[PDB]
Amino acid sequence: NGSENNVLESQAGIQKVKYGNYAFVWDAAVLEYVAINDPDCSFYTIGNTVADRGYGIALQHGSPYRDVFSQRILELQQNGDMDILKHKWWPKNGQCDL
Amino acid sequence: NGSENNVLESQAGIQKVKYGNYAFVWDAAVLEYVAINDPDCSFYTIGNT
Repeated sequence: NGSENNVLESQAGIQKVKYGNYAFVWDAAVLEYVAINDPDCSFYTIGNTVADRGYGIALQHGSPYRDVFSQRILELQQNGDMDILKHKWWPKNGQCDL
Repeated sequence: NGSENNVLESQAGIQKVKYGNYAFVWDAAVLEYVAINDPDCSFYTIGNT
């Protein structure tokens, strides 16, 4: 019934993988936030072309400002400004080949 | 069903080639202009006749 192999926390997966014979399935952005910072460079990761989903801001149901933030987000992404702010936390000039 | 390798944008493809472990298939004249103009010139290219 799902109780056999699963875990309740990110640490319970990550450290069980680091110290046990296990693999943990999770959000790739989080796994890369682990793997870039891990001092051993011990982790590597594998993935698939996920589509049609993303992280987004939410507003009150029917809020009139819903378009303004969406437009500014589109501007920031299209300019690469959003990707420059992303590089603050997920740099591509990494030290470990993940 | 093509989900395991492909990408949605050529810019993501080219950067995945630069920093990842991948080979990107595209118009040879464009990839040659990139391979000339990359500031590190880290790329090389091949193509069919």
